[PDB]
Amino acid sequence: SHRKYEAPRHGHLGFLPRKRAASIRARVKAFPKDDRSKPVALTSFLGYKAGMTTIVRDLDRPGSKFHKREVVEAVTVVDTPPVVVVGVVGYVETPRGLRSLTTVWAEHLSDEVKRRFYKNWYKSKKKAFTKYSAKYAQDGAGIERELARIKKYASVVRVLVHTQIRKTPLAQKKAHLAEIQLNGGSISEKVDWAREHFEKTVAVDSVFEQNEMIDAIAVTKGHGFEGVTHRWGTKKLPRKTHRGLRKVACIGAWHPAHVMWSVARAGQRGYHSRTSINHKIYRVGKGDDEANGATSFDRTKKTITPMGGFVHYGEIKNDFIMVKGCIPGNRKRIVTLRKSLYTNTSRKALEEVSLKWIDTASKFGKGRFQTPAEKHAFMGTLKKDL
Amino acid sequence: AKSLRASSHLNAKSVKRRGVFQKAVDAREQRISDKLKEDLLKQKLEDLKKWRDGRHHTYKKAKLMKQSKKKTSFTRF
Amino acid sequence: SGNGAQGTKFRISLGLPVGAIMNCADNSGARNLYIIAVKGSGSRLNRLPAASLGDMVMATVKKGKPELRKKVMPAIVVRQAKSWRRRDGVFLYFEDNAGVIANPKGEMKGSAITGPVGKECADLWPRVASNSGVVV
Amino acid sequence: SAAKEAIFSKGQSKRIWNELYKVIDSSDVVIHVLDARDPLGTRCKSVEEYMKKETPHKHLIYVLNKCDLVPTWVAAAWVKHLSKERPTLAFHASITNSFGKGSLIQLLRQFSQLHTDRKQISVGFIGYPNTGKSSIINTLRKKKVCQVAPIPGETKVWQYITLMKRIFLIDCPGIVPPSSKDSEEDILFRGVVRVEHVTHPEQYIPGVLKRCQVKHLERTYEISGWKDATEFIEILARKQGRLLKGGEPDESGVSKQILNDFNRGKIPWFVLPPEKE
RNA sequence: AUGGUGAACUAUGCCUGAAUAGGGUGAAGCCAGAGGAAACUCUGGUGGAGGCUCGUAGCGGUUCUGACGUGCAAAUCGAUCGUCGAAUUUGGGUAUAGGGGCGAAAGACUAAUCGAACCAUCUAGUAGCUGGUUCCUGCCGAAGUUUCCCUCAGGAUAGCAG
RNA sequence: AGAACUGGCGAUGCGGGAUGAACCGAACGUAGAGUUAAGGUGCCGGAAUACACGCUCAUCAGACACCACAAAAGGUGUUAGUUCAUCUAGACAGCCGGACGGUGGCCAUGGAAGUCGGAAUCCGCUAAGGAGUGUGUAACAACUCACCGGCCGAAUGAACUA
RNA sequence: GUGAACAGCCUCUAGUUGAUAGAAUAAUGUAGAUAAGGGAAGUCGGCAAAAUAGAUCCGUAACUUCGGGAUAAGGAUUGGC
RNA sequence: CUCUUAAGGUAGCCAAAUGGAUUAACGAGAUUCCCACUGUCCCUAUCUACUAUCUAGCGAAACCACAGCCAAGGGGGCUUGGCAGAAUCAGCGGGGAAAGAAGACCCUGUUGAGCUUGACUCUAGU
RNA sequence: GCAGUCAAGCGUUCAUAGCGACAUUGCUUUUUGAUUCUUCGAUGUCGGCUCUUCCUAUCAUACCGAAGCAGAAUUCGGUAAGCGUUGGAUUGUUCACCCACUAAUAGGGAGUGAGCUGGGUUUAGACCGUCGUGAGACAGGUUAGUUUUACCCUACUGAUGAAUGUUACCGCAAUAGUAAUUGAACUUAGUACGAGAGGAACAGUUCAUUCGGAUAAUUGGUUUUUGCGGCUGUCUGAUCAGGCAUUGCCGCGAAGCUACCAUCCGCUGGAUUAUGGCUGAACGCCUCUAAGUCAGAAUCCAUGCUAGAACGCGGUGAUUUC
RNA sequence: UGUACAACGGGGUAUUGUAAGCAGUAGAGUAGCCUUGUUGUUACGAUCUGCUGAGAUUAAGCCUUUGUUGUCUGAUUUGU
Ligand SMILES: Nc1nc2c(ncn2[C@@H]2O[C@H](COP(=O)(O)OP(=O)(O)O)[C@@H](O)[C@H]2O)c(=O)[nH]1
Ligand SMILES: [Mg+2]
Repeated sequence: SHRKYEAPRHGHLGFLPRKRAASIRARVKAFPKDDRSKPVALTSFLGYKAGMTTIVRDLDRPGSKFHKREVVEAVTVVDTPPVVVVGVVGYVETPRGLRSLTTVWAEHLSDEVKRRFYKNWYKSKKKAFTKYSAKYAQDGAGIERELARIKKYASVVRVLVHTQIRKTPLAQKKAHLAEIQLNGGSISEKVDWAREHFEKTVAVDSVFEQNEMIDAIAVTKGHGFEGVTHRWGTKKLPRKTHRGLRKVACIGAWHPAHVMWSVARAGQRGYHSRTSINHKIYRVGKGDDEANGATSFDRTKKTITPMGGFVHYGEIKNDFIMVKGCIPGNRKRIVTLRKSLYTNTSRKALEEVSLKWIDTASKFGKGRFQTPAEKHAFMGTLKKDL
Repeated sequence: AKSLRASSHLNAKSVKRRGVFQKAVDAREQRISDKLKEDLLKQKLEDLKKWRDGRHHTYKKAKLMKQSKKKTSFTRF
Repeated sequence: SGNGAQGTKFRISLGLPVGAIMNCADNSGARNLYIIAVKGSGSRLNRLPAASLGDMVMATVKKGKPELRKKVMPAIVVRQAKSWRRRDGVFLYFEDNAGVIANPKGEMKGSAITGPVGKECADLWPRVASNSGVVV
Repeated sequence: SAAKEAIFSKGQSKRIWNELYKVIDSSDVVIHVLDARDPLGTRCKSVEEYMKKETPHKHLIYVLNKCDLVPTWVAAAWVKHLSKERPTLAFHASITNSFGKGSLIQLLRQFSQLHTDRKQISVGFIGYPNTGKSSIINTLRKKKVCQVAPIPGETKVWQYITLMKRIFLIDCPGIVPPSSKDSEEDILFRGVVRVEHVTHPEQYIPGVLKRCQVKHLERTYEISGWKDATEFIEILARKQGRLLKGGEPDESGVSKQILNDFNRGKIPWFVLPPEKE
């Protein structure tokens, strides 16, 4: 007997298995196609999702119905202090895939990275790179040998960066280390650039800039063991159905005498690695610049930090990336921002973004004021004041 | 109607790529490259305000002898 | 969108499922309309076709002038009690959900509309904007 | 205009017509029950012509049931005019206070006398759903033998009733013929339609005011001086307290009640028989 | 079948005891007032009837995609429901005992037993039938068919092995 | 489907048919050696990727039973045949040329000349040329084939069978 | 005490604090609630829930065995001082 | 042998007020409809207690040929393949000689016993 | 279907002894779209709720071919299963049919017989009808009526995990999964095309439907934050401050969770199908095909996305002092 | 053995809605009192006003911290 009423599948079979991601920092499984004619650039970056806020945007979208009209948008603020290069990895192209050929590290590595190499940093002697710094002492003969080897053999060069996590409000002191592929320039140019950078930082505006579409790659928010009714959106069974109503009713036919992989079953929801693409950058802020959250239509001279800070995340004292819309992963979470893998041909990817206003009201309630000064001037003097 | 994998719409996209879109991509990239050069210059400017080895040789020789001695070699017997 | 609709219509929260009585805003003599269908609705399995502001429905005149009842004429929703979003961010709602009798090409059977008319519906239907004394 | 309601198609169902054709195929004498209030409306001519063609040897008889709801002269005029075509018989069906019971018994007994060679004679009853075929069977058999209900469509199958050792009565589900000459307004005023499912029963009330007389309608309900049916309902509803929550009259429900009173013989009405000849 | 034992459960009769908030309605009788000649009719009270009603205790057991389903329970729990002054509910005493009793009749109940209680014996009751039927090796080794009991069944003969 | 007979199975292993009630093989004590049956010999798998003559290419070949079904046919796939026909009086294929005269035959009608149609369908001149095979025109024109002829030079065509 | 009340709820006299415990707070359950806009479109079936609910006052239809129906229906109110 | 059933124009004739059963009231009876109302649904979400979960203590039962991954064949074990890595935890209800009825609707014996009747043989009573 | 007919062929010996493809003719309700608006024993209980997959015999969407195809629309056909294929009304149910919406509302398989449920197999109650002398059984009809895993194995969904010197970090990618979908709006336009009525499309743009994956700025929902406030009843002598009312009730309520009830995001390269061709034999013409070859579908395979072989691999860091 | 961590505290940031206490004539009126008068007056009196956006709560999965007080410690195992 055929299915009486045709209905589409609940859920996606290409996002399986819906298991917990193997790491909190989601991997980048593809980097933009290397074009050696362009100069050397980093193809991704690392920041922390701070939270969300509201933007009024003066929309210039010709042919639209909101053309020349202010539109209120939700945006995501990613706290992005500069990441600092600490190493190179050279990849050779083999008949079984890419292969890490060698890895050359900086002479001096901070505590933030060294913490990443221990489970028990406080107990340790902190011996992380003590026999490796000596390779720089002997005029750097080994270091130069492996860099020449990368020059000779590597067809993909990836730099190793890491976040200055102490600059964030996070309580975590163990920095986040990653491989960022270098695009542009020849192999020798890539290696020379990276060698020149082995302790210098890279600001976020040296990778991304405003009005650019970027990809957000992060492990989503975790929800634990969650049932079919909301892990897959299966309809609830009728009221007080025996054995329960929040579950899928029939599982199989007389054949294949098994439960198929396609049948929706309960299990872990969330904490999955996801790659969400084409997030328009609405603002690349600067840490030293006060009036981050001010625009040319709003002269209040305020930073993007809401009153009371973000919720479950402190202030934004650093450079930040504000992207249109929501991002995989919750607040406090390491996210990897990637350059777009293709030259997007939508007219959205071309638009210049013209903010009118950033909502810096409090996210810890029904916040009605943008600054403590404004709150004070609206309240008046209190009894704490005479 | 026309799918994502549609040859017609993909070809219109490909004609459009080489025009204003790749121009804007390459110009954006040039600007970001200049910002990176500014950043490195500033950092060096504040800077002025102040086999492979025997380890790898023994490592590889031992690994290959263990694989030849346990008969677990992909490449040799 | 529909016949006689001016340009595209963006998403607004659906307020009026099938089987919903809505007031007759115009002066065609109907006192309320009963949504039996909704134009443009997709075919999701158990989903009732729902209508919102600016959407054209098919409605029967349930109470009112006997020259109009027992007949199924198109209607265009002009008010809504379900709070929807305006892009210059504000969620707003009216106190009642109401509509006007229209021929399928958009023209108003009535000669006027009483009470406010949402701008998302006045903008989309020129004959509604041209018959509405109060907009927004 | 709105859809045709499924309730005005009831009786045209194929199972009902199959049941009728069994009843005809199994009967030697076929009684066609007529409502004395409006006999020509409740006359199923298509079945008559089918029997005249296909089964000339089966005997159609008219029985003018509900004959107590018209004046005596109207019943007499209708038997005079229908006897010119088919031998008819005035009849008021009531297990206690019938009329025409003896005449029908004599007629069926003669019909058995004619078929002495055929030692069982089956008499089938035919008509609209609410004419009273079950009530005539219960009258002749002199107890509640067949199921009787004013709401039409009660009996769904035929049932054999053994009147005598030689005579069998067969009740039948009532039919309605699908000829478009009859309005769908008219299929309601003949008792065929369960008025509960009529979607806008406020519109058929001017029909009732057409059929009924104001002199009688002012008396069945103690109300007076309505200028129109649409306000006849509202004055009646205010009289009876059939006001919904909020002061408005339960206009549809009162219309349903008025239609039920009309079809079930609580309001005096009939269509006058044809002119003198 | 013979001979016994049960009315502590339950069915019914009887004897002697016991139990049943607060409300709604407002019957006869009676009182006063007005009509009418009178029978009497209307108004206002009083009164407090009912196998009356809402609803406790009580008695019952309706409904629920109820809880439970090796349960707390071989019939419970929860809510919801029928009735609640009587043809009511109920203790004890007492009577009816099995081809019987008792039954507002459902084969209902008669000690978790009822389309004929329970206990013992005759009794190892009766089989067309099902299941089972206990060590080894050697040698020989079938029939699955004819013929009659009208036929099915049940059987008697020939045929093959000795 | 009925009759009559004979074999197989029942009670029966073993070799083979990948597998197995109905097929092929096969005289069942325990072994050894040799040889075989039926079936096989690329590898799984003991045994010739043996020799030899052909055929077949399948955009889901076949390895398979066959007076078995779908099964009678369809195909500008390939191969071998049979019969008949044409051919240095020049074959098949090509270009090139002629393709005429009565005559625009009769009837029809707005027109109809071989070619919208209905009936005739003959004669002459011929190497051959239809009272016309098709494209065409409003009718004609023109082109075309069928039919001859020039050039070329040797085999070809048709129907059938496997 | 509230209240019409031997209802529900709180308390005095008297009695008990017995029922394996600890830590977490996933899905699914059992029991109980809330839900924007629509209001039966769900379902075999308005099942289940919701809504109603005490008291005072106004008012109350068909039908009827004249007794009823009837708390018909439909309305207006309610605290404290 | 004969022959039989055609009265008027909106309530009649009437029978010692009615001409009814189209019967009030009642009902955990069966059914339809309407208002009100709502998570019944659109289309789900959230909250609370107890579970589940983890631990200390206590500690069964159903069931059990042996086991326990699939596909094609064979008129789970054999054939041919796909394969296949310890030990496991929560869910789940597709399949399981995996249990839970193999019950219910069927067939047959010469198989009891309840009931009926001008079946047979008897008999209390009369 | 029956009865003819003709005869490609067959038999053959005799083609009339017979068979016999295709083709065709008579029979079926009245030649002027009226009726023929028209019903006639399914001994059948299967069917819906959720949910998955497969088939192609394709309804839609993609690309083609043929039509008096002007345009618009349509019809017929080819490749094609990538992707969708509805809301209700109805009656034993289901289809049908009806109403509408839709791009379309395609047809099926495995289906979901004790995953959950409705009628029926519905057993002892009862009523009516038919039959029977009767007990009773049926041509019927109506009504009420307990059913109970998994705690075993496997499958499936998620979660740990021993050892291959130890330990840590950064990666690779075999394999396996895969995803986007459809509509209409501006412009091209009132242009092509057209007597006229009407009236496209590609290129360039904007939204939306269905799906999916996230997210919680906002809005809405929720509240044991028992956070704040109030209310009833009672109790602590009153005030205060509180208890209890199986979370007492009411109002607001952060945080969290969450909703097309909120918001964001979801691509681009190769190779092909039908088909359209190029060169070119077969075959002195010709020919898209034989050799060779160009383009071309929502197809396929990759890119991208998910997992990461726990017995696949690489790079790198530190490797115990008394 | 420190820009360390913790428990408190301070500051923001959010929720509610104006705390306890006292005062007032502000107050429906009723009692009593005399200066029997128009804020007559002494007492009661829901409530109203002033102190008072007060008071409470605020991370338990909010932000911040020039303050206070304390802690930094055991157990187990691993070698080519
Ligand atoms: N007044 C009147 N009513 C009648 C008569 N016969 C039947 N009815 C009504 O018809 C109703 C039921 O009709 P029913 O007999 O079931 O119609 P059927 O299906 O044709 O037999 C009953 O309630 C009777 O009251 C009659 O002679 N007079
Ligand atoms: Mg009937």
